[PDB]
Amino acid sequence: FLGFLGAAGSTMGAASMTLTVQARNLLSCQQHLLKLTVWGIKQLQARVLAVERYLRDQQLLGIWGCSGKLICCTNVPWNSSWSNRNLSEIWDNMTWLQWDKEISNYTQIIYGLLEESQNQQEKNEQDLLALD
Amino acid sequence: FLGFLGAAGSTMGAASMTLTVQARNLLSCQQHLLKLTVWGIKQLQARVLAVERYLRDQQLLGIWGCSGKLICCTNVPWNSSWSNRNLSEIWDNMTWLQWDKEISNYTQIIYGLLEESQNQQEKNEQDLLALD
Amino acid sequence: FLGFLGAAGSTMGAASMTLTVQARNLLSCQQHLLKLTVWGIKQLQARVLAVERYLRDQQLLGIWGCSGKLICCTNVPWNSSWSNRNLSEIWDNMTWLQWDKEISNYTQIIYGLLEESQNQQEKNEQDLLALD
Amino acid sequence: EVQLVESGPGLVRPSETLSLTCAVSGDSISTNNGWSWIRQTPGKGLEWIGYINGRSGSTRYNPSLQSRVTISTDTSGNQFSLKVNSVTAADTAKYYCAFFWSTYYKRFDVWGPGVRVTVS
Amino acid sequence: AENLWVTVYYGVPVWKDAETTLFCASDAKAHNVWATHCCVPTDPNPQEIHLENVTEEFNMWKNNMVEQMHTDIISLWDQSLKPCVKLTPLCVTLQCTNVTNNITDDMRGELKNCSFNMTTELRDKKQKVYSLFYRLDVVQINNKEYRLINCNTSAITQACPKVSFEPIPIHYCAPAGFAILKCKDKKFNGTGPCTNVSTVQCTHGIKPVVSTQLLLNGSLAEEEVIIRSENITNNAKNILVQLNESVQINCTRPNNNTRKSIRIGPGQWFYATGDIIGDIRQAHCNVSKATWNETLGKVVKQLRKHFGNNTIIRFANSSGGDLEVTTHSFNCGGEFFYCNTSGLFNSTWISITLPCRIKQIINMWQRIGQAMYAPPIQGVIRCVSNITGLILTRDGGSTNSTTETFRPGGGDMRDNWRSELYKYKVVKIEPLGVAPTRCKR
Ligand SMILES: *[C@@H]1O[C@H](CO)[C@@H](O[C@@H]2O[C@H](CO)[C@@H](O[C@@H]3O[C@H](CO[C@H]4O[C@H](CO)[C@@H](O)[C@H](O)[C@@H]4O)[C@@H](O)[C@H](O[C@H]4O[C@H](CO)[C@@H](O)[C@H](O)[C@@H]4O[C@H]4O[C@H](CO)[C@@H](O)[C@H](O)[C@@H]4O)[C@@H]3O)[C@H](O)[C@H]2NC(C)=O)[C@H](O)[C@H]1NC(C)=O
Ligand SMILES: *[C@@H]1O[C@H](CO[C@@H]2O[C@@H](C)[C@@H](O)[C@@H](O)[C@@H]2O)[C@@H](O[C@@H]2O[C@H](CO)[C@@H](O)[C@H](O)[C@H]2NC(C)=O)[C@H](O)[C@H]1NC(C)=O
Ligand SMILES: *[C@@H]1O[C@H](CO[C@@H]2O[C@@H](C)[C@@H](O)[C@@H](O)[C@@H]2O)[C@@H](O[C@@H]2O[C@H](CO)[C@@H](O)[C@H](O)[C@H]2NC(C)=O)[C@H](O)[C@H]1NC(C)=O
Ligand SMILES: *[C@@H]1O[C@H](CO[C@@H]2O[C@@H](C)[C@@H](O)[C@@H](O)[C@@H]2O)[C@@H](O[C@@H]2O[C@H](CO)[C@@H](O)[C@H](O)[C@H]2NC(C)=O)[C@H](O)[C@H]1NC(C)=O
Ligand SMILES: *[C@@H]1O[C@H](CO)[C@@H](O[C@@H]2O[C@H](CO)[C@@H](O)[C@H](O)[C@H]2NC(C)=O)[C@H](O)[C@H]1NC(C)=O
Ligand SMILES: *[C@@H]1O[C@H](CO)[C@@H](O[C@@H]2O[C@H](CO)[C@@H](O)[C@H](O)[C@H]2NC(C)=O)[C@H](O)[C@H]1NC(C)=O
Ligand SMILES: *[C@@H]1O[C@H](CO)[C@@H](O[C@@H]2O[C@H](CO)[C@@H](O)[C@H](O)[C@H]2NC(C)=O)[C@H](O)[C@H]1NC(C)=O
Ligand SMILES: *[C@@H]1O[C@H](CO)[C@@H](O[C@@H]2O[C@H](CO)[C@@H](O)[C@H](O)[C@H]2NC(C)=O)[C@H](O)[C@H]1NC(C)=O
Ligand SMILES: *[C@@H]1O[C@H](CO)[C@@H](O[C@@H]2O[C@H](CO)[C@@H](O)[C@H](O)[C@H]2NC(C)=O)[C@H](O)[C@H]1NC(C)=O
Ligand SMILES: *[C@@H]1O[C@H](CO)[C@@H](O[C@@H]2O[C@H](CO)[C@@H](O)[C@H](O)[C@H]2NC(C)=O)[C@H](O)[C@H]1NC(C)=O
Ligand SMILES: *[C@@H]1O[C@H](CO)[C@@H](O[C@@H]2O[C@H](CO)[C@@H](O)[C@H](O)[C@H]2NC(C)=O)[C@H](O)[C@H]1NC(C)=O
Ligand SMILES: *[C@@H]1O[C@H](CO)[C@@H](O[C@@H]2O[C@H](CO)[C@@H](O)[C@H](O)[C@H]2NC(C)=O)[C@H](O)[C@H]1NC(C)=O
Ligand SMILES: *[C@@H]1O[C@H](CO)[C@@H](O[C@@H]2O[C@H](CO)[C@@H](O)[C@H](O)[C@H]2NC(C)=O)[C@H](O)[C@H]1NC(C)=O
Ligand SMILES: *[C@@H]1O[C@H](CO)[C@@H](O[C@@H]2O[C@H](CO)[C@@H](O)[C@H](O)[C@H]2NC(C)=O)[C@H](O)[C@H]1NC(C)=O
Ligand SMILES: *[C@@H]1O[C@H](CO)[C@@H](O)[C@H](O)[C@H]1NC(C)=O
Ligand SMILES: *[C@@H]1O[C@H](CO)[C@@H](O)[C@H](O)[C@H]1NC(C)=O
Ligand SMILES: *[C@@H]1O[C@H](CO)[C@@H](O)[C@H](O)[C@H]1NC(C)=O
Ligand SMILES: *[C@@H]1O[C@H](CO)[C@@H](O)[C@H](O)[C@H]1NC(C)=O
Ligand SMILES: *[C@@H]1O[C@H](CO)[C@@H](O)[C@H](O)[C@H]1NC(C)=O
Ligand SMILES: *[C@@H]1O[C@H](CO)[C@@H](O)[C@H](O)[C@H]1NC(C)=O
Ligand SMILES: *[C@@H]1O[C@H](CO)[C@@H](O)[C@H](O)[C@H]1NC(C)=O
Ligand SMILES: *[C@@H]1O[C@H](CO)[C@@H](O)[C@H](O)[C@H]1NC(C)=O
Ligand SMILES: *[C@@H]1O[C@H](CO)[C@@H](O)[C@H](O)[C@H]1NC(C)=O
Ligand SMILES: *[C@@H]1O[C@H](CO)[C@@H](O)[C@H](O)[C@H]1NC(C)=O
Ligand SMILES: *[C@@H]1O[C@H](CO)[C@@H](O)[C@H](O)[C@H]1NC(C)=O
Ligand SMILES: *[C@@H]1O[C@H](CO)[C@@H](O)[C@H](O)[C@H]1NC(C)=O
Repeated sequence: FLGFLGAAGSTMGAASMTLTVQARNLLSCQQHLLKLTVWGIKQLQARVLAVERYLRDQQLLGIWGCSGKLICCTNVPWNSSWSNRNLSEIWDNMTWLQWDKEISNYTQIIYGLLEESQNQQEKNEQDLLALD
Repeated sequence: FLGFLGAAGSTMGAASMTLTVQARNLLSCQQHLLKLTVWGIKQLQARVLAVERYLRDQQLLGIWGCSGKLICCTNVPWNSSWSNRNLSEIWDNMTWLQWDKEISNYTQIIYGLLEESQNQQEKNEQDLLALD
Repeated sequence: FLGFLGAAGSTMGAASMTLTVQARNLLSCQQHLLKLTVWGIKQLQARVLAVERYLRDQQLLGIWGCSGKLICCTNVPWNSSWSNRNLSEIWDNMTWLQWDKEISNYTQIIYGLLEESQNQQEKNEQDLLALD
Repeated sequence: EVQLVESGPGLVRPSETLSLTCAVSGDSISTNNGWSWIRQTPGKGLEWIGYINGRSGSTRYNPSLQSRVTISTDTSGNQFSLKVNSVTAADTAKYYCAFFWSTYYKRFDVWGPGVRVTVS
Repeated sequence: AENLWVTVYYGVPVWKDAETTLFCASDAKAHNVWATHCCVPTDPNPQEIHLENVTEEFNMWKNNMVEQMHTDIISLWDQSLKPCVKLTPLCVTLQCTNVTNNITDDMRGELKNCSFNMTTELRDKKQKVYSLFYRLDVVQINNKEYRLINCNTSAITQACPKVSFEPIPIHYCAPAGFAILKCKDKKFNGTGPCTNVSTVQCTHGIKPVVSTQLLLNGSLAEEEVIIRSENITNNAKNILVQLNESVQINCTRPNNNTRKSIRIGPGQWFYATGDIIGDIRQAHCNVSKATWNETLGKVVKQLRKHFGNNTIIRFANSSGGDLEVTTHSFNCGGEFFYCNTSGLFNSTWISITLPCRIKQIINMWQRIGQAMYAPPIQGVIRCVSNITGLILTRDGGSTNSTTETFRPGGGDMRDNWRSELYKYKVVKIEPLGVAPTRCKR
């Protein structure tokens, strides 16, 4: 908790340097909870949900071939229709909150393409003469 | 949910192309649950179990050296006694349900060997002149 | 459960050969639990905690760049002030329990350095002429 | 079952290029990988020249021939060919068209009769 | 000499039979108990998947989905009554008369006018009140002194006059890691393999309707009358008959009632049955004769199929026992009717008015120890329902092929769910597996 959100106003490029700050903070009595068994449930539900959300994101990175990475490259080309901007307009002079608002509607298109790309890559690994 | 089980009647080879379809579907009120605290537990138990089953499979892939992969190679030889068939009898003209019935009794033998193989591989990585 | 703690009296070097024995054992009615809804909670709390502890360790290995490994190298130099001993005094003639007592106070210093090292490594991967 | 049929000049003069065409019957070049050329050099034996992926146009060549060899595919004709930049007497060999299938599940060859080419 | 190396696959389409807990889901659109315990909506367009080339074995008699409905239904009944007024103070000696004003002879002796001494909201004060009772719930002490029928056996509580128990179609859905498989094949026996199957997220909507002898408001077969049983040969087993044509049944309660509210304690009200307005008549059900005496003919041809080609089939009346066993227990409008079905099973193969009784203190089949008092309904009621199937019991098995006798049977609450959960099975998905390939690290 030394920047949980310190990069929020930074540009997209600059904010790429705090990815471990946000990730490490996303998976952070005695008798009362059992004597009054309403609160034991209220507390467990909050804990179970934090775990399920964490795992769903990890499963996607696994499927897309980005497991274990905070920054990962793929082979899906960027469609100009998703955002008609060049790199100097995206990485500089723009925040991640603004970018998310701009892309939002295309999130599922992009995710579907990332999954298709990884499956094609695996198919090419079961053919010993691949990519030649 | 576009094929949760669509490949069930396909051959083992053909079914290898839907591994992301099955994996992505294996880790998918308000007041009622706290007013009637029987159901809060019934629901949490179902959710906790889904998480524990997921994690046990991930731990095994980790131990065997197959983390992050849907298709993974190992160095354990296949024993002819486990199934005396050639590749043209296994990958074609056979389903995964049939294969599982055929192998079942040998599941633990195979898993034990996969763990031994990875440990031997690690030992060879702490000797800078390894495999020469 | 064939050595859950068999290596406890072994030297640090010898004990490095049982890492899969300890790891595989760290993430191991009917009506009673719902009829008496004190025990349903007592049991779920124990299960949720085992999962949360497992995941926190996995997240750290991820952040440090050691995901999927039982033995992992880093680029952080050892400070002689953390333990002024040579390798022949550490790997031989010393147990892991003794070593942990010796290092304890420096645990957080070391962990902080491991995170900084991985971030520097990632920065160098977004510059195509890196390390030359 | 794939059949491989080859033709081209059996005589090339020194400093002239060499050109051989392999016709493919029974399957589509554009669908499979592993279309390749191998030659049998007298006094040496069999040597790999290179291969092409009919699905992409990507190729790989034996380093000793990277400065001279071109492999390409005619997707209309369903034939592929080998071209070699200027050749010498040292290139006299029996040249062959072959198809190599090598995957996790199957291994097989289709190997045609070849063309004898003399450089002189 | 194959020289292959155990490769590992994850996400393999392999499944095994399993028992888990299913969750309920609804249409959203639906003070009804099942509108509250079935909050999660289903998808409006369920993702059903046909499985090509899959053969799977089913067994409706060993299906644990049935057992879960039994537990869920009785569990909800025992939660809905939790906050409501106990009627313990009414278990007092009653003074009763015969209610002889404006009575049809068929109702003579059916109602009693009972007065009694009960408390008011104050500890030191009493009131004299009276109400009407049905004779089924009033028992003579040692000719005017009467006791409530269950005072020497069980506690009594008042059904909450707010909560509806009208059936709502509900759907059962699998938890993550599980799937439900369905048979779409034809004329399924209820057991054995089916070769036309699909994977679903949830079951179709099932209404938790509970009745005896006749099965109401279910799925109406499809192509023909189908007769199913665990054994058929064993006369200790039931036979479930599912019809492909419904039979309409019209039930009514002709007496125009009113209600009175009696204070039973501070903040606690008791709802008593008041005077009947107009003539007193007997409750009854109407079955069209023109449909019933044909529906059975269809059943008989199919029933003969399992016993012989030239044998006589006889439909006899029910046997002895409690009203819950010997009569058609019918829950409608909020009141409990016990109807006489002898008029439907009185023939040999080779408008029908059924009288009904009404009971208010219900010792539900589910258990012994507590009973529910059902408050009366104001005005009059009418019910319209579909007979979709019958539960028959074979009362023979004797050494005489000449003829066989069938009687109305059943009575188990599960007989009303088994016929809908009939097409479904629960399986667990197991994603790891290994196989040899010609590839090593
Ligand atoms: C097999 O399937 C069939 C078909 O679904 C099913 O039959 C249906 O049963 C339900 C329940 O018994 C019937 O629904 C009732 O219908 C009456 C008819 O009223 C009509 O006329 C009034 C006049 O103003 C209209 O307003 C009304 O819309 C109708 O046109 C309704 O009156 C019932 O509603 C009352 O009772 C409900 C119980 O919870 C209350 O929630 C509701 O608010 C109403 O109560 C109010 O008025 C009362 C009047 O005295 C008052 O006392 C209450 O305090 C409150 O103010 C209800 O809608 C439905 O019509 C049946 N369908 C047919 C064709 O008959 C079978 O039962 C089923 N078989 C089974 C399960 O065995
Ligand atoms: C870039 O994407 C367009 C299609 O995007 C459209 O808008 C999206 C929000 C979503 O609604 C999509 O479904 C839309 O189609 C691609 O153009 C499509 O290409 C296919 C190819 O056959 C064609 O059938 C579609 O009609 C095209 N759509 C339109 C509107 O013409 C385009 O090719 C993509 N470019 C790249 C480089 O991927
Ligand atoms: C293939 O496996 C056999 C042993 O498998 C047997 O059957 C299994 C179901 C299980 O019961 C095993 O425990 C059985 O042993 C290997 O043969 C064994 O080799 C060891 C080597 O010393 C020998 O001591 C055993 O007696 C042998 N077993 C028998 C029955 O003779 C065989 O070597 C394995 N082959 C490969 C390539 O791994
Ligand atoms: C090894 O570590 C020392 C510092 O460790 C000290 O003791 C620890 C328990 C903890 O209290 C630390 O905060 C302490 O500082 C390093 O020496 C420091 O180097 C910085 C560099 O500018 C200097 O400002 C500090 O004053 C130094 N500390 C002292 C006590 O002089 C030393 O450089 C480290 N060596 C290596 C190789 O990393
Ligand atoms: C908030 O905005 C200001 C400017 O709008 C940012 O300041 C700039 O920081 C860059 C960093 O190198 C400097 O080169 C610019 O000259 C600064 N601008 C001005 C006007 O001084 C500031 O950094 C922003 N805050 C965050 C968190 O990004
Ligand atoms: C992303 O979705 C939003 C809505 O969720 C789109 O904004 C709407 O666009 C329609 C188009 O006729 C307008 O009528 C709405 O008023 C807009 N809503 C708002 C809040 O402005 C938005 O255009 C979509 N973006 C893209 C790129 O398709
Ligand atoms: C179900 O079985 C049939 C045959 O028993 C499969 O059909 C075969 O599909 C392959 C695919 O290339 C064809 O080459 C064969 O000629 C087909 N056979 C026939 C008789 O047409 C069908 O695909 C199977 N279904 C699944 C899901 O695998
Ligand atoms: C795998 O285990 C099954 C049992 O779980 C084995 O089948 C049994 O084998 C014994 C051997 O005498 C028979 O008596 C049983 O009747 C068999 N059971 C069934 C259901 O057929 C099966 O043979 C084992 N497979 C292997 C390869 O060992
Ligand atoms: C417990 O301590 C004894 C000695 O203190 C260990 O025995 C030694 O084991 C090494 C292994 O190669 C031998 O080379 C030594 O000669 C042994 N010493 C003696 C005196 O025999 C013993 O292994 C220790 N136990 C554990 C679990 O490490
Ligand atoms: C690690 O921490 C322990 C305490 O948690 C340190 O031991 C204490 O050191 C102080 C120093 O004045 C003594 O007064 C205490 O009595 C010591 N405690 C014990 C239990 O002995 C220990 O020295 C620290 N180690 C390092 C390397 O700093
Ligand atoms: C049930 O008994 C009560 C009396 O215990 C009857 O109520 C009385 O009816 C007469 C008729 O004129 C009235 O004058 C009295 O004032 C009524 N008494 C009370 C206390 O209301 C009641 O009518 C009887 N009900 C039936 C159906 O016979
Ligand atoms: C499995 O059963 C389904 C029944 O729902 C069959 O689907 C029908 O097939 C006929 C064929 O002409 C169509 O006309 C119907 O419209 C289909 N029904 C539906 C609901 O779409 C299906 O063909 C059967 N499959 C097998 C293998 O017999
Ligand atoms: C129905 O249940 C009866 C009773 O168990 C079965 O008939 C008996 O089967 C046993 C099997 O060993 C025989 O020994 C008995 O002699 C049989 N009884 C008679 C009267 O023959 C009967 O087979 C079952 N039928 C079905 C269709 O399940
Ligand atoms: C259902 O109704 C029938 C007739 O409507 C009742 O049958 C009568 O039972 C008595 C008992 O001995 C006989 O003496 C009568 O002759 C029977 N009538 C007929 C027409 O057979 C039957 O008891 C009623 N069932 C119940 C449960 O009340
Ligand atoms: C009272 O009810 C009983 C019920 O059997 C009946 O026999 C008796 O004749 C009734 N008394 C009067 C006055 O009708
Ligand atoms: C109420 O109590 C009085 C006390 O004497 C008794 O006479 C009267 O009959 C009781 N009333 C009833 C209906 O039992
Ligand atoms: C209650 O009394 C009635 C009177 O006939 C009797 O039949 C019944 O068995 C009794 N119940 C118990 C539990 O004793
Ligand atoms: C009774 O059967 C008819 C036949 O079509 C059907 O339309 C009606 O909805 C059914 N009623 C019930 C309650 O299912
Ligand atoms: C019901 O099944 C009988 C069986 O012969 C058939 O004749 C009749 O037409 C079927 N009814 C319907 C509605 O299909
Ligand atoms: C249907 O069930 C009966 C009762 O056990 C059985 O004898 C018969 O063989 C079954 N039919 C099929 C097709 O399984
Ligand atoms: C049953 O039919 C009789 C015939 O007269 C009729 O009077 C009665 O009202 C009908 N009952 C119902 C419930 O329709
Ligand atoms: C039930 O009532 C409806 C009301 O219109 C009537 O049409 C139908 O024929 C009645 N059914 C019977 C069995 O009398
Ligand atoms: C019984 O009658 C049916 C009518 O078609 C016939 O097909 C069947 O063979 C007959 N069975 C015997 C045993 O005669
Ligand atoms: C059975 O049918 C006969 C036919 O006349 C009739 O007399 C008898 O009363 C009927 N039985 C019942 C219980 O309705
Ligand atoms: C009425 O039932 C008898 C029973 O044997 C049957 O013979 C008669 O044909 C039935 N009536 C009609 C209209 O089918
Ligand atoms: C019961 O009788 C009252 C008397 O006026 C009438 O208003 C009411 O509508 C009747 N209720 C019925 C027949 O449901």
